[PDB]
Amino acid sequence: MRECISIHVGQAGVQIGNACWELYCLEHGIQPDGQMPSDKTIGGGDDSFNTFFSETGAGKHVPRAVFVDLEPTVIDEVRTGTYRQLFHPEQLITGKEDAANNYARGHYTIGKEIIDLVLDRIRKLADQCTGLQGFLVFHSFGGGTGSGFTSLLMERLSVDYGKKSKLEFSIYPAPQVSTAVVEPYNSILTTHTTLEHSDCAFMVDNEAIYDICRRNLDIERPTYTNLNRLISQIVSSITASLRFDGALNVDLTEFQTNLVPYPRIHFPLATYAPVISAEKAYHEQLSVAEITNACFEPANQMVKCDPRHGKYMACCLLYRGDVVPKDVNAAIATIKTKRSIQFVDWCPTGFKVGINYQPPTVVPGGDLAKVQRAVCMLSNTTAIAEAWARLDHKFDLMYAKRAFVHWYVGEGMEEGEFSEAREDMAALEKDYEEVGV
Amino acid sequence: MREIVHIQAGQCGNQIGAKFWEVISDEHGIDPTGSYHGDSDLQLERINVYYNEATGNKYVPRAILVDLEPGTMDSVRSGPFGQIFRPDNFVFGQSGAGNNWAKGHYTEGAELVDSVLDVVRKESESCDCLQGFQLTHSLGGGTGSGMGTLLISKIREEYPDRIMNTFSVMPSPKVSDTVVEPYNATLSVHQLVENTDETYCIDNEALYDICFRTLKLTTPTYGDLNHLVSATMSGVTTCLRFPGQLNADLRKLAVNMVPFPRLHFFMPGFAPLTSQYRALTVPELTQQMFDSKNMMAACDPRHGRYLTVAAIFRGRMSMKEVDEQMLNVQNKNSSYFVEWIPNNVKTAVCDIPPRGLKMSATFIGNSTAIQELFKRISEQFTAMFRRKAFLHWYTGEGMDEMEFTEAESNMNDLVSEYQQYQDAT
Amino acid sequence: MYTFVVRDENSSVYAEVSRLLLATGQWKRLRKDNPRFNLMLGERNRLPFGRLGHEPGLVQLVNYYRGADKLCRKASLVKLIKTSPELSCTWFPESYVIYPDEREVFLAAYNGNVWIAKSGILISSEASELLDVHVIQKYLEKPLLLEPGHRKFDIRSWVLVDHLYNIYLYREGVLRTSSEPYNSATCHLTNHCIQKENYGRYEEGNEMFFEEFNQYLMDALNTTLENSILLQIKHIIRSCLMCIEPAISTKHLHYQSFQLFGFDFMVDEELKVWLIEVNGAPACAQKLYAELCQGIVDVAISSVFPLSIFIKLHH
Amino acid sequence: MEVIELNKCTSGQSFEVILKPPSDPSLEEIQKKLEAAEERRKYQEAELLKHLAEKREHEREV
Ligand SMILES: Nc1nc2c(ncn2[C@@H]2O[C@H](COP(=O)(O)OP(=O)(O)OP(=O)(O)O)[C@@H](O)[C@H]2O)c(=O)[nH]1
Ligand SMILES: Nc1ncnc2c1ncn2[C@@H]1O[C@H](COP(=O)(O)OP(=O)(O)CP(=O)(O)O)[C@@H](O)[C@H]1O
Ligand SMILES: Nc1nc2c(ncn2[C@@H]2O[C@H](COP(=O)(O)OP(=O)(O)O)[C@@H](O)[C@H]2O)c(=O)[nH]1
Ligand SMILES: [Ca+2]
Ligand SMILES: [Ca+2]
Ligand SMILES: [Ca+2]
Ligand SMILES: [Mg+2]
Ligand SMILES: [Mg+2]
Ligand SMILES: [Mg+2]
Repeated sequence: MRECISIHVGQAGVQIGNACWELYCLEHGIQPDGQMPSDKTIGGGDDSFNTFFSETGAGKHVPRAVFVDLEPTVIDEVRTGTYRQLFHPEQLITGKEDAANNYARGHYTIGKEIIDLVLDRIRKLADQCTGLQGFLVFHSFGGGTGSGFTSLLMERLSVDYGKKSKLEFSIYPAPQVSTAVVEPYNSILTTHTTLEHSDCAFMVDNEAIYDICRRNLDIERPTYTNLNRLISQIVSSITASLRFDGALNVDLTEFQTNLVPYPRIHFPLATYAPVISAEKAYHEQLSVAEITNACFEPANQMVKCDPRHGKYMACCLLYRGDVVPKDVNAAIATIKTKRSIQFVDWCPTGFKVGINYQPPTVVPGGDLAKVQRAVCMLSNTTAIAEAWARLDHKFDLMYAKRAFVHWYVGEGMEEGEFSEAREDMAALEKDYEEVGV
Repeated sequence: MREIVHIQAGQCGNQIGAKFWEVISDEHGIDPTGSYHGDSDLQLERINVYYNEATGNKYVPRAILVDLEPGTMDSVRSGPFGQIFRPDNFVFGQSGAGNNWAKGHYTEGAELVDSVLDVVRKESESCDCLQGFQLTHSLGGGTGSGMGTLLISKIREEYPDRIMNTFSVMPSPKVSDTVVEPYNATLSVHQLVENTDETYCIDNEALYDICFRTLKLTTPTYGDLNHLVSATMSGVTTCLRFPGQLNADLRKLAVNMVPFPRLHFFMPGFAPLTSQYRALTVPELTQQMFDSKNMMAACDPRHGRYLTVAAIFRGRMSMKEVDEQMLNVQNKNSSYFVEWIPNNVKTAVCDIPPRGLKMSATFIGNSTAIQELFKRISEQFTAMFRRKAFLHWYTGEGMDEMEFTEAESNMNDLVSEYQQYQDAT
Repeated sequence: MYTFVVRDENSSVYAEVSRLLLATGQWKRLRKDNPRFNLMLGERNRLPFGRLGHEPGLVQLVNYYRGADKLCRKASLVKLIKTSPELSCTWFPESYVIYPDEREVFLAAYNGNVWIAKSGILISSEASELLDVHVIQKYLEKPLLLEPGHRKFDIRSWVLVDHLYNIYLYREGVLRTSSEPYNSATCHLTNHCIQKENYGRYEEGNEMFFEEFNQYLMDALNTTLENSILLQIKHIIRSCLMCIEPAISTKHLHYQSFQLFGFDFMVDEELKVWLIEVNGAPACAQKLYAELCQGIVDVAISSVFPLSIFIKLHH
Repeated sequence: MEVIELNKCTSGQSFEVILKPPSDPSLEEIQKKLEAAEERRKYQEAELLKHLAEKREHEREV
């Protein structure tokens, strides 16, 4: 067994981290006090769930998690939350004043004063690991801490854990829930500085999750609680192979091997189905073919884009529930003849499939209905570059006038880092177009 | 970022600052004696932003009252909420400033400024995480204008990493005390351009027009004008005083509203305008909130473009309908929002409405049309300065004509800077 | 009040559409770079489809189908017909893609033997002169020749596909005729540019419309335009668009697309219709601009943003 | 259409379906960047205090 350490940075990362670990506890049968009766090896063990949980002498199962936020309000709710006993104080790190939606303030000014503390608290967990795989970093693009402090942390992790893998779960900025005008700036800056240090990054556009909640859950004005419960379902589908017995994506390295043929293009598109409202009295349970076909509808993707006008480099189907290989192949055969699925000439046109018989777990009192079978498709398509174009275009509009730039220079940053980061994004868009056309 | 230190200087600053504390003390369930008698924990969740907690669980405003004569401050101490203020935070002189920027900034105010900074320091030392300072003052007088900007400069020297915010009342011949007001205002604007992060331009011309044209007040008094100011001050600070995600602290507000450091002068707006029993609909709030007749600065928004906008809806309403109506204004009037700042309109919602109203909306706009205000002051300034009229009041306090020429040039530069981004594409 | 932007100043068709939209008092034109638009009359090259449908509170529509170039490019059309099982093909001339591929396959068919190469055109009987990206297509050596004149022609049909992928064929077509008699060994290329440079003898501007051409087929051949030609045209239009429908449809997309196409057909002496090419940004006939551009607003624009001359090709 | 590498267990199973074959900076360098930006802050703050100090001198001369 090899351990994984989760790192939650900023408000978005922390609150999403809370939803995930809550979902992890329900799936593994861990109670809010960290006690799991199902575990018979009291005080230790090398089971599959031990990748995300350590065990104490009293039988408490403690997440291998570190929460970080440059201000205390959000993490304080974890200190007094339902799962307060789950964590111990050393895992929760808070400052007093935040980055004010300013990348330079989270990376240079305030980040320099707390980076050593966080690395030290991460070193505490790494010492409890017989064989650490790497890290799962949760953060936003638009926040000053999520963008600024994450880039600095990812730089230092490559120094202290050069052989370990690092996966991201990134929240892409959407004006419908946005809190700052300069989020395009922070997104480009943190992507440029974190690119070479990230092995595989799963982007989640708040726009897509917002509309999925409105369309498929009948929520007029979705809240962060609505968005995060749905995001945690996708994150759980992606990490279930690390927490349960299986043979597909059993360690963080397989994610890079199965989904990332070229390092810079490490942004797989995630698509999830079915999303059913719990308020709905009854719902006709969808078949294997129906949910697999839904993986090719843009309305179910984590980023709104058109994979038909790009090319695939890899595809992974992750089923949970009553699914057998026979139904999957019959669904893939039907879909090949209808959908427009183009692979790059230097990749096999195929799918890696993983099935876990335990159906998806829904938080009681949530908005998602229980389903007998669900799927999450991870496909590395060049169409996701549409999100980089949207982001870079907004960056170009503001930076041409140097709007808000003085806020970053005032924190010690140089204007040159803006154009340096934008030029790296211009190359990234070019890499996608070479592969996709 | 939790504590804000309030400062009110001069006649206008203290009469307006006093009404501000009366309004928000009612919204936070604090009585004139500082005791809490509210019915919602949302009132006390962010009470430490503007109040200190005393011994017997009393709440003392974190406010400092400044003036060069005791006249107005004695009226505050005798006012309804006068007992709530910390007695030691009353710092006042005797000689007065005679509506003279020089007296407040260089002579009379210099004698008193160190005493004020001692009270500021005493209040800042007990702050867990000081956001910065907010100042209420006029620009047309002497104390609030001259000593006010002196305080801002000396506070920035001692707290250069804190946010400086002001509510600045702009003079107008319609509500004018002396003819030297354009002098005092031009000199102060230059100071504000350099040493503040956020300035709400409250124009006495607009307040009078609103009282006369809209509220049908034949003879508006300063009390009638201050009802509009108190209501606007409550709205623009709602996001600071109640739990929320958008513009919840002074620095994040500055990052969202100030694309260029010198262009930090905001046009406030409020709806509905009061001096009624029918509650307004969300479409009505949005239309009036953006109407020129609701702007507290006498500028036509259609003559300029919006760099950034902050909107605050208060009360119990459909947050979906709020999102819809806000998108409607932007999509129907896209030309008046600069296209080179995407998504420059941010909206917040608070469930607690102000007193007397079930629904309210507050507008905070950074429009290039604010240049019309500075143009107006500059024309009044130059009309007298081309003949050196009334300058002896200032040269007698040690000032040189060169300092006036510099202030005139600096404000004309500010006007040109606003015009740059009004035609920028 | 709806909003739209214009990003193709050279579009004679949509210059009239934007003129008609403003004339209704319910459409406001924004700056070309204003993102808060309902309709986009986009450019021909590098249209930013990825930035569409991301404006909350704005139903956005664009006058181009992303991916339609597969049908409106010479080499792409050949590749599409040969590789698509639903097209396999009796109505498309035998063609081959040649780079300066299927060259050895083109010579196998070479062993009537007159061809044509295009992408500057070259018609030759010997293949060596042709080879000395392009597509080599079989030249129709026996075209239907109009009389009096003994001359060549081609038919242009305008097709409108709306956001629901309804296929609308404009009633009025046009025959871009040659004014010179066809010689087997200017009379071969019926382009309006090549003919305008004996022009305008039989019909005005070498443009014969359907009323005159239908009367000719009745008097000269004892048949109608509908039966002899139009049935094959509607079949070809439907087959081409229904083939690419799964790849370009915006049915479940965050933005909607429509597009006006220009199909160019050739008729042989046996009254058989052949497809020549499909144009993605076509122009209209002068006397037909008014009726067609109004039909675009009613069927493609006003259907999405509310305020017959078409034949609906049902699926 | 081939199905390969079928692994089964009690929790589930996995496999691969093919439809067609194919045709860092050091800690020192980081600390330099962080401290180089910190010095640009101190410089800008010192230029401000220098500017404010010149204003204090003007207040005396008046
Ligand atoms: N999905 C989701 N997005 C969030 C959540 N919280 C914040 N965001 C998004 O993240 C962006 C803002 O960044 P934050 O994470 O809130 O800021 P931060 O990391 O705390 O950094 P600071 O600027 O120092 O406060 C916006 O685009 C928000 O919409 C959340 O709980 N769930
Ligand atoms: N296989 C073929 N057989 C007979 N004639 C042909 C032919 N291919 C082309 N032609 C003739 O050459 C002319 C030009 O062909 P083509 O349409 O490919 O060029 P083009 O695209 O520049 C004109 P447009 O864009 O208006 O259709 C046609 O009108 C036709 O008369
Ligand atoms: N709105 C408002 N404006 C005032 C009030 N008192 C004075 N002013 C304005 O402020 C200017 C005079 O400044 P004032 O505050 O009286 O001088 P100071 O005491 O030396 O600061 C004039 O332009 C007045 O119109 C008031 O109570 N309300
Ligand atoms: Ca165990
Ligand atoms: Ca004295
Ligand atoms: Ca002292
Ligand atoms: Mg935060
Ligand atoms: Mg006075
Ligand atoms: Mg053509």
